[PDB]
Amino acid sequence: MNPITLAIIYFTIFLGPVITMSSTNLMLMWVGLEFSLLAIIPMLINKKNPRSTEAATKYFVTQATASMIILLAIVLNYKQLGTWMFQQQTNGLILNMTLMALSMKLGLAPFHFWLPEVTQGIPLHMGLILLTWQKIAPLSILIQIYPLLNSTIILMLAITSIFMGAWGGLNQTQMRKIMAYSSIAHMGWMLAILPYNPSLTLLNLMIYIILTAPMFMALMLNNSMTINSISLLWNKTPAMLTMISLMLLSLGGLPPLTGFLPKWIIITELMKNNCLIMATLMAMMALLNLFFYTRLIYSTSLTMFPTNNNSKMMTHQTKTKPNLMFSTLAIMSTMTLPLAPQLI
Amino acid sequence: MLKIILPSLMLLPLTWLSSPKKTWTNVTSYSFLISLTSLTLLWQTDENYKNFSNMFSSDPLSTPLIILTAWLLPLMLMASQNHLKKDNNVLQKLYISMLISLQILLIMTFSATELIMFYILFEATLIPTLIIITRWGNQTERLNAGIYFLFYTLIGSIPLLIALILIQNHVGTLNLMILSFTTHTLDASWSNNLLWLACMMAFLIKMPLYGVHLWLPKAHVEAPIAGSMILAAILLKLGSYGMIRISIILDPLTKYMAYPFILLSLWGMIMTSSICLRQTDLKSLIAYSSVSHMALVIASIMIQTPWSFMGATMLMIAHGLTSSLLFCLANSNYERIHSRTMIMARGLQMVFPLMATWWLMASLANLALPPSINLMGELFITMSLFSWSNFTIILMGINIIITGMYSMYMIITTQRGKLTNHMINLQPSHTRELTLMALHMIPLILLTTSPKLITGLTM
Amino acid sequence: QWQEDPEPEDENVYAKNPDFHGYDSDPVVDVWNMRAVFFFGFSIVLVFGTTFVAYVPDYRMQEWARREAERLVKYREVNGLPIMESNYFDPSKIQLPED
Amino acid sequence: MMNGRPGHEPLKFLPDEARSLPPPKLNDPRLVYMGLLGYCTGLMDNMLRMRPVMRAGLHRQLLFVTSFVFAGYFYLKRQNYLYAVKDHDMFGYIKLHPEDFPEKEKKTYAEILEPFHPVR
Amino acid sequence: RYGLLAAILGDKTTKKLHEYSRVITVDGNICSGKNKLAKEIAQQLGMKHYPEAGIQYSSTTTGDGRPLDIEFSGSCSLEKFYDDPKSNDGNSYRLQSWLYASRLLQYADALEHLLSTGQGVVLERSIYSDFVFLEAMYNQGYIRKQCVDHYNEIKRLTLPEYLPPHAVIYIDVPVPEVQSRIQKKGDPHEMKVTSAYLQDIENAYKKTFLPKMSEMCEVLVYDSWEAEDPTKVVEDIEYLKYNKGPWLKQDDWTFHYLRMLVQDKTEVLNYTTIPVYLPEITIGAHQGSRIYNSFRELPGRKYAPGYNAEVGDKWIWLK
Amino acid sequence: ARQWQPDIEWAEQFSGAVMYPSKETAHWKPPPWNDVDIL
Amino acid sequence: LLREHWVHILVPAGFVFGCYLDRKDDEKLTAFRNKSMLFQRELRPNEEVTWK
Amino acid sequence: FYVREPVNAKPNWLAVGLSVGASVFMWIYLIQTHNEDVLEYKRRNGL
Amino acid sequence: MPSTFFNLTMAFSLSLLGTLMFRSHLMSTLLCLEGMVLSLFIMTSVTSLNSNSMSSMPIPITILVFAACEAAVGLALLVKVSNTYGTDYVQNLNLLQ
Ligand SMILES: CCCCCCCCCCCCCCCCCC(=O)OC[C@H](COP(=O)(O)OCCN)OC(=O)CCCCCCCCCCCCCCCCC
Ligand SMILES: Nc1ncnc2c1ncn2[C@@H]1O[C@H](COP(=O)(O)OP(=O)(O)O)[C@@H](O)[C@H]1O
Repeated sequence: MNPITLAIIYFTIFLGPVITMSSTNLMLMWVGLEFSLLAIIPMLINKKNPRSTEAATKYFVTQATASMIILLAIVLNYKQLGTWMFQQQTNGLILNMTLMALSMKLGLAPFHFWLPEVTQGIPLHMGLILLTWQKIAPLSILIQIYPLLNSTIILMLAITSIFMGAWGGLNQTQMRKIMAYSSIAHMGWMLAILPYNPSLTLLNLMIYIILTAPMFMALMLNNSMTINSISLLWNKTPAMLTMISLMLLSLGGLPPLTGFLPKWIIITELMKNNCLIMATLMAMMALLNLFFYTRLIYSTSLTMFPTNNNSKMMTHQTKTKPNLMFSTLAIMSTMTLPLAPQLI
Repeated sequence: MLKIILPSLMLLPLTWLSSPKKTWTNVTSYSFLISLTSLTLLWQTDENYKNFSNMFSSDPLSTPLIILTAWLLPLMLMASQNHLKKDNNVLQKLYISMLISLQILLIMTFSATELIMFYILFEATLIPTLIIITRWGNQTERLNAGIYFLFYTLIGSIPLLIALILIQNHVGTLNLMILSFTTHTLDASWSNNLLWLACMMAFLIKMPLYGVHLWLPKAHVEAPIAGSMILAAILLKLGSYGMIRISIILDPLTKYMAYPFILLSLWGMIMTSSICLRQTDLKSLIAYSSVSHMALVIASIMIQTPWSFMGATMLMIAHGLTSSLLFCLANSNYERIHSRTMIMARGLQMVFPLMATWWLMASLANLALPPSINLMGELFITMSLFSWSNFTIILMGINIIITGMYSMYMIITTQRGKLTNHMINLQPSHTRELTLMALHMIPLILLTTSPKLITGLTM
Repeated sequence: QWQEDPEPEDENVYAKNPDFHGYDSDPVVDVWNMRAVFFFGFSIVLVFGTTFVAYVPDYRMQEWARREAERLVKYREVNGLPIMESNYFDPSKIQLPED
Repeated sequence: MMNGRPGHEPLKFLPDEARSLPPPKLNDPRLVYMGLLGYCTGLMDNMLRMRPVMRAGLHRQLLFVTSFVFAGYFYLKRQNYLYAVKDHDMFGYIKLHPEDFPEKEKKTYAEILEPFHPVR
Repeated sequence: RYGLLAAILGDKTTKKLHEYSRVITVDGNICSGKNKLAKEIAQQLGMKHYPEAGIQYSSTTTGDGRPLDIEFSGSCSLEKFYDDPKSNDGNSYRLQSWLYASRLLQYADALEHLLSTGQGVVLERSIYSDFVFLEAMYNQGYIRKQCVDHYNEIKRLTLPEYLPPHAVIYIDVPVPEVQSRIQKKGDPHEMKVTSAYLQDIENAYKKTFLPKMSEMCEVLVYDSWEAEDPTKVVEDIEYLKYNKGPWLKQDDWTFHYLRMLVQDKTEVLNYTTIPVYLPEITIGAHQGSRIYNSFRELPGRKYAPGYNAEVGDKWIWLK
Repeated sequence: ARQWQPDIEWAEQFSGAVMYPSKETAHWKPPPWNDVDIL
Repeated sequence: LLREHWVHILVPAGFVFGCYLDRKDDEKLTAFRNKSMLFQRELRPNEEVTWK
Repeated sequence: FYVREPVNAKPNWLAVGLSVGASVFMWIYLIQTHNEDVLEYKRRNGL
Repeated sequence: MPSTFFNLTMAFSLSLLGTLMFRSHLMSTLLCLEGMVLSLFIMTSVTSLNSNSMSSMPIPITILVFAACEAAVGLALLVKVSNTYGTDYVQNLNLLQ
């Protein structure tokens, strides 16, 4: 990429979420969403492999129709209130549209089909951006409008996502898609507490970002899109085997690690609000997510899969190092739990 | 209680920083002394509980265990110096640290005031244990065993998480001290009848009940000796400690919500005891012995009579020490024999004279010989169970007859009869093997002299 | 077939190091890993520990209560009071529901 | 939640009002934890990059232990404020709307009759 | 390091290119006298000469450069290749797979020198001319069909990324001739080479290698006599027009990415270790773990270059 | 006797585009490692 | 004292630190210092703390 | 030593001085902030 | 507008039903997608015009400017697809399964 183009695109992919967050005029929030859609598509097809064009063409159509639905909600509001922004008075259907639409861009629940497929055809790098710096934008729009959205729908999309994410993940063996599925799940918890305590959504996101960003830079350190590929981690780079183990169990909710806090406080907030029906079912299938996380643990760490002689060759050569971010985001993530009170 | 804990944490720095050749002695020697500092908690001169500080407390029920948890780390590190002596010098220092973290976590869990501190630390102990079982497990099936050990505990665990957050909202703090001195009386609704099950079920799972105990036979089979010692001696008892502190609340329901478990346990005690009678794997038989002798405990922590409780406290500490002793000697046969089969290796006393004396004393502890805390324990649970319903003696009476039979069969077909013709010649006994045993039984003899210390909260 | 090592044999550590104590292969580490384990294990835990545990005084007050009973039984019997009255919390304190 | 409060500083980290609160003791266990959390990050890095774990980057080790800690004092300083605002806000309401939070009266255990469920 | 930053500020390959900044790979049979020719060609035009990539072309390139122990270098013997064809353990396929990895490292090291220095590179045989050995081996009982598929999969995954040889000087001494040469040479094993193998190799050169790279790159075949005279060939190389060839589209902003690839050896052969479990390739966890603990413990290897004190590295406490 | 490290066969299952292969799903084949297809 | 005589001081030191940290907790939880009912006494002469 | 001279053969002395020097600026600002802070806190409240 | 804003809205839903049920050519979706932007542009312009809200007329056009590029990206993906598969037909787009 002519480095100039790289700058323009990257600026847009970054001006995209930032305009959304900063503005209050919904319109300006919509174009922030629009710029993110335009900026991400070029990077998605960088290899320009036949799989890639498929990825972008799906991502784009799914993103575009949702963008149009979000605009329709703003256009309708404009006629039910002269304001260009959702208010207490807003017709309920107007808000529900925004939930569905925004739940498509974020890819939650019954609209979770595009994400796993686009996460499969894009590079590991652009995978991260597509999973974590593109969720900030839509979520911002929701978090702003939380007082007004429906508790019922969110919960249904929340629970569905948790289930779909978990069930989908169990079968998958491609890593990119295992992560895509996890993101659907975590995204679910996040949207469950939005109606009740938005501030916790912003924790269940950061922690997801501080967990997923190290996890993916791990997958690419050896650029392994297969579990079999990550399983030979012990030969290619032995040290990351320890933290890859804890980060994945952290992604699932197991108690000593940082990953428990988001689930724990979301459950505490939902029980405070009396959803002890919903919270219970979510926590239970949340346990299904750890099963596929630990199955990967087995292959990568607890058991040593057989490797190839040609690997001895890759050991010889100095391994290009993992950026510092890996460490700082691996530790702050695997073990901050002793510092939970200040996080929330 | 941060001397039983901080000095413990520092063990981790010592296992790592120390020389590869000297790593074993620094760690084992120091935790022996760590156990000596643990003995200070036993100095209770009045009935009031020693609340060290806001988060850390030790009452009669926890103190007898914290000392056992600190005591076994030395022993665990002495029983795994053989296997795990074939490793790369960084696999060892990981195993040693894993064992160290278990008692750091277990010491805190047994010494925790806030019930959810129990939960976080309670369910954390699975991480160190699953690594010990899966990473170093000899058999092809440990991946499976690990899954069983993680899911049975985890599916039970999330209900307890919801329940404890639930009581915090209902009462306003999960502090065991207050919860005790506050009025939390459930109201026998249909919902409460569920709360009670939510709180007890997670504890009932890791304390193998007849219905959910399949995890323990599978886990101890392929687990390395140190993991099997930890699971039998401290890990299973985590479930019992939880049931004692959690039933302070949910006071009214267990009067009538316990029948299901009580009957599950007493019939379970008979069947688990009996299948020990014909099981070819020795580690298998000890594990089911552990299920049955722990089925007695869930049937005393539910009858809830003063004697039951301390019968329970007596038996849990006693059976913990005895089971390990049995799992430790089973390993010594396994390493020379190279097979878990009970039928092979017949006649060992002819070739290992002393280990057989340790085998005999371990079996007599296993069955209820009378000048032993093991018998005092069962005698007491038996008494209360009789009080609950005189008929209970029949079922707790078929178990005693069966328990005698399998305990002696382990001695009769492993340590007597004609010697096996020529298995790989059985090298003589190391002094470590014998001490690891002596270290288990010498405390069993000393505790039996003054049973008062392990009697529980009730008495 | 794939490439892998043949199962290794287990050495008779008792063939060399005929004084093997079971802790480590080289002899000096072994000796110094039992001279410190029997010592810290038996010599100053089973001995000093049992000494200290034996001398814990009146554990859980059961040495105090066999005297307090004796002066209460001494006092109650001589003054003619019932040795263990049948209500503990005095009836006067208890305001019973009047219904 | 706490946003929308009167006087809210629209983009400020810790409003000067937080000056009134005590400063976090530099050795607060938490800041000390952040320190250890940091040292470990450093050590971990060395490990993943295959360097002598402890004897390398002794300059970095310092940057880490000293970056994390620096961050702590100024974060905790805030989180401490946020919590302190929460009380100001909470306690105030209890009063401004007193009736809704009345001080109910608790009877001595003598008066109260709790049903006795025998264990038998 | 080389990165966009450097590229952004100068450090452009295009600016550093010249009449003789080329890649010339001379390929021939078991003994085509190609080394000699390659050496001279490189000298005459002032280009770096890369020796044929053997089972050890990687240890020399990495660390002490001293010949690693056989098991550390993948346990491959060309010697055993010949004395025991169709071996039970498959040393011949393992030899071929390690050879492909070695030339992948050599070709990538060559491209890194070409784009950085600007000097050209003569690489003798290349990843592009490795398939002839495997084709002949499958034509013979040496390798089975799947073994072939596994090599082809690795070739399809890694070879396309690297740019093609500019020209591919070729010698063509026939099989009868080569057999004579080998026998005259003292190598006890090389001499047990089946004549058929020689022929099959030759064929795969002519039936496949020269026509296939001929349209994508200049091809200069010479017979034995022609090669003895490098000058003759040097002339032809100079009169080469390098007109065709995917190399035409390599703009600076395109080279940068290729450079950053070869600059990263761990990636060059990333797909060489793909988890396809054919039995010969598999090291096996217990054997592989041991070979690793032992290769990683060699002096200067236990830690990254610059940090292992054994070989005399210093300043580790501030690095 | 050494801890059983997984053999090739244990590894095999984890290959294939879906772990628990369905009736028609199994018919599928793993995605190309290069992320580029032959069509 | 660092010829392997410094690794031996790690744990012993942890005890000390623990003891210090422990006695700190006593300082914090010192309300009801002597204000408890069962144990309330007039500070005997020359004693400023009933329990420290 | 190394055929390809390690890039890390001799320390990046800039990376030391901005890593060391940066940390010593952090402390001197941090410790300053605390005592300065304590003061304001003390005086802001009665003492 | 009371019923003139219901025709446009249903136009957007009829265009909604279109983009969501594909059939063969991808162009027909994109084209449909655009049918919505026209309906949104018409409705935004209509209400702005009968609310005399001139401060908002900027929006009716910002909507079109962003929608045009959006479509530009969409068509470049489309051209990319009938360069890799010789057709815009969606069925071809089934490799990511
Ligand atoms: C603590 C919680 C649980 C911890 C478990 C693991 C702890 C390991 C580390 C610490 C080990 C030592 C400390 C714990 C045990 C302490 C035992 C002890 O202190 O014994 C006290 C005894 C003196 O008796 P005393 O305490 O005065 O009895 C009260 C009478 N009113 O002192 C003595 O007289 C010692 C006498 C030694 C010789 C005894 C000889 C008689 C043995 C009779 C055996 C009968 C048959 C036993 C059968 C067993 C099964 C086969
Ligand atoms: N892929 C391969 N498979 C088998 N043998 C190979 C392969 N590549 C090179 N060789 C062997 O390496 C030897 C040396 O190559 P070459 O340079 O042609 O011989 P010389 O060095 O005598 O000129 C040849 O005898 C050839 O058989």
